[PDB]
Amino acid sequence: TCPFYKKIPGTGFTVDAFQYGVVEGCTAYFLTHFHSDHYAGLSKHFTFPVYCSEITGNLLKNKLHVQEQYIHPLPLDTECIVNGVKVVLLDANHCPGAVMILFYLPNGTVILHTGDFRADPSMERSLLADQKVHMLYLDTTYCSPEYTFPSQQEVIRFAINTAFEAVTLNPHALVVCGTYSIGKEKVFLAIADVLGSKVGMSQEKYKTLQCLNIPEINSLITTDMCSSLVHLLPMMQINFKGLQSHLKKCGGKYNQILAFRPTGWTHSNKFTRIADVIPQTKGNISIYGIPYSEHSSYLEMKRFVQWLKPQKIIPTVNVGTWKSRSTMEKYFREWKLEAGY
Ligand code: NI
Repeated sequence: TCPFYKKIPGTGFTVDAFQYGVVEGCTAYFLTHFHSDHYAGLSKHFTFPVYCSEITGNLLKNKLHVQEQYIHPLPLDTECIVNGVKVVLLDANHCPGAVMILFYLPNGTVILHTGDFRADPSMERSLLADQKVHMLYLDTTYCSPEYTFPSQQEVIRFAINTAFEAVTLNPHALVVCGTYSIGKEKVFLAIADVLGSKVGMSQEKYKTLQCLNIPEINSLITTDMCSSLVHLLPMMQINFKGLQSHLKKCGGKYNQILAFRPTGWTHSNKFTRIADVIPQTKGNISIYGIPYSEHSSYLEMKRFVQWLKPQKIIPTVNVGTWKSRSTMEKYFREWKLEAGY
């Protein structure tokens, strides 16, 4: 049964609600982004209208085989009418094709559903600037002040400089980057660019990347692993056993692996600066965990909310425990008192 926080009152609409069977009263199913916790339940047999971005639509058709007649892609930053309700899709600064959704209810209420997002000051000059929002359905993944991490730009700077140093000292080192879903493509693209290499990967992952409208992508990626010195592997294989095994398969082309695990936040964030991060090493293999986030830090989230001044906030993440819910409600009240809305 669909939870209440995936239902948009006053409409026939649901958001990221594909694992509940047929939802009673739902005339259109929105999907914010192609991540499995959100698409769970979609397949080639789905026969209700799905509304999403162009990129999300390419992935539904090619990866999940949803039939084309049920996929309704919408342009960003454009007022559209869906089942007689005005909507707009805005970039969520999450993974490729990820959106926030603005709904303009027939009765005058305006609702923003952030989907998954990384808040940024640039959002303060989208179409949000022009009107009031009554209700905010908010990605509260990291809604606690202990959650700090660097900018995506600092994290990429660290990774490029790390990789370029290692391979310049040893031309026979391989770089490996872990992945398990779309998102964080800049990690492996920026490293391959500094090394003058294409990124090599499985056919299934190459397929996924070909759905994403990234400019000049044929220039950046390949299925020929032998021609590449930056390889992508499933995240689960980014350990000493998995990497030893991979190095065996490269036929004595390489004699060292330097590997990256993009994570979200991890508790070493409370003690260490990005500049100071060090790998785990075993023999000729080193593994760096780097805090490349595609969700808001606590400070970014707070800044966004205090700018938007919504009348009601509905969390969409961390809602399963009373202690979580109570924690988040306390911060929302502080924010409101500090800012005066
Ligand atoms: Ni996500």
